[PDB]
Amino acid sequence: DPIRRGDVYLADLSPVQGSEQGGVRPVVIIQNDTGNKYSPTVIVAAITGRAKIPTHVEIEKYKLDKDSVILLEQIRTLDKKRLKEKLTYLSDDKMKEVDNALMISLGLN
Amino acid sequence: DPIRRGDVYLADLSPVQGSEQGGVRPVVIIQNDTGNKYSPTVIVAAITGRINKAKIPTHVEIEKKKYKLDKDSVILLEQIRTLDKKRLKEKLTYLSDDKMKEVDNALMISLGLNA
Repeated sequence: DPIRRGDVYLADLSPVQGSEQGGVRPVVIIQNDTGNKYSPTVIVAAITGRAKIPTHVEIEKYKLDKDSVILLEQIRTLDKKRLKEKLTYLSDDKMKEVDNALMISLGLN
Repeated sequence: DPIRRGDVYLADLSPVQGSEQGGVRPVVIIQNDTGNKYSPTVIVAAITGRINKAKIPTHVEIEKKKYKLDKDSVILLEQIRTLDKKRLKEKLTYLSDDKMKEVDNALMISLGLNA
């Protein structure tokens, strides 16, 4: 498996345009778990290889090829078919950080 | 002129896959205005023609009369994405403060946030 918020998957994000984050990489699920259970789509934030940016969350400890960063300014809705290997899932504390970054990114406060 | 949260732009979402919303269509800007000013990208939510009355927590309806829209429409806060600004075409309108509050609420729900 069931897809859950906080899970990290591999996903082919290509193709992309301009300054969009592309290439088959890791992403973290940020959609609520009702949508994750039933809907054909999920919402994710891009993760990339590694400053102090309010919309960025660092992740060391997570089965990752390198020290990475979650980009909360880089988010999108993907068909579940795009999801490949499940890698890990983030701690409750790290998800609190993601939640904070996401609020700032989307001007939610 | 500047791109502002709550603005509605016509935008090119193609190409996409499966149930991802594609096509050239209205989107609403949901990124904060610091990003909208300085960043090469914006984050938006897709808007589609209202195909049926339905009470969906992640959906927010828009009045065709109230705004400059071809049809009665609905904002899909489960269909969002980060777009290079070059994908934005014409600025169509912008949403009221009250309508934007509904959007923020639908967005909190969609993204499993609560406050």
